[PDB]
Amino acid sequence: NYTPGPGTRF
Amino acid sequence: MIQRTPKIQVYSRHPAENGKSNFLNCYVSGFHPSDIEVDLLKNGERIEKVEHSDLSFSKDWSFYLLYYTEFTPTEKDEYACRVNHVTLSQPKIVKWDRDM
Amino acid sequence: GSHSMRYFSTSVSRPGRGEPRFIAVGYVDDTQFVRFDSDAASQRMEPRAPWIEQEGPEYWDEETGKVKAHSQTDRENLRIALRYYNQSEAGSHTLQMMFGCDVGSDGRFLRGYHQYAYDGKDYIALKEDLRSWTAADMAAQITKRKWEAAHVAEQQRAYLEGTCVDGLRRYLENGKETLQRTDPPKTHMTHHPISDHEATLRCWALGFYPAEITLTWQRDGEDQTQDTELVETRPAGDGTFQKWAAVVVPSGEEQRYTCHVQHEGLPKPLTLRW
Repeated sequence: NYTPGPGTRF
Repeated sequence: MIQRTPKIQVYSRHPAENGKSNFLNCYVSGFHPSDIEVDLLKNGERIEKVEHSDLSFSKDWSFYLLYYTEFTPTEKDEYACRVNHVTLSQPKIVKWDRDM
Repeated sequence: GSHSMRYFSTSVSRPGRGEPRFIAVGYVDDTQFVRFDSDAASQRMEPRAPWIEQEGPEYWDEETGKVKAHSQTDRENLRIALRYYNQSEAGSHTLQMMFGCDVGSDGRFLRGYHQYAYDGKDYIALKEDLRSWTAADMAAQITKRKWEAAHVAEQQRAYLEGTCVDGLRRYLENGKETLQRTDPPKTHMTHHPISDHEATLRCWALGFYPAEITLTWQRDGEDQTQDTELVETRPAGDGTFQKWAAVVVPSGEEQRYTCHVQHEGLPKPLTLRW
């Protein structure tokens, strides 16, 4: 299973 | 930025038996950046139906790829892979040796 | 033994030729099982192992959703990095990410990962405690402060000890004939005369799984590294791996040498003698 969101930007 | 030269191996899936179906592999590993070109060669000419694995990388972030084709080795047919990458001054050719 | 699940992603910018290409792959131990390529027509996560094909449509939708969102994030991250470093828009850059988890031999969580590299060098990584970050430079320090404020560590930790582990356990069971097998190395030796004075002994390991292996030459019991050639472990294409190790031997001294093989599929290390 892939990591869920949300992604946080650099 | 950073650059790493590919390690190149060309080899068969199974020990070579003349006249018997096999797979010819070219494994390129430990390189960076990811753009790389590989041909498999039969008697100096490009083999057409070459496939490759999905781009992946190792613990040190360096990339690796397997290029492969079905082939039938014979006593006299000459096989090779040819590799180009930004780190190489010219395409590098490595002849297939059934014993490495 | 222990097992791991890993996702590896690569984003490469291509100035003047459109948006960056994003490729992600998923692995259980040394077995690939999914891929996504932003350049491909499907625009879906795709199966790359037989045992994953039994997952239903909701799996494929949700996994595609997550990896597409990643692709967009890393596209943004490539732009952010350029600005942080004040690098030219005319140059191509690479952003790589790795995440996943290890479990032990009875399926308990062992370790989790979440890290990035920019142009082949570590940028930022979740430390083993899953509570704090290591930043490689002043640019990653900015990212570190942001991720600290946003509580990214605890969000990823919940994933890594929860969903990551559950999925890995599920895959290990569904692909148990594939994934929970060990394939011991088939071993042999070949001889190659160099001159009247020298010959090469090559020690082979073939058809083994997983890829982790050790091959050592000894002379008279002494660990021999001087005059040994060792190739990188290479995939056979059929799910198994190959490796060899060679030594140049004074003609007639072949019997002094032993090849030593260690692998998880071997109950005891092997010693081979010509």
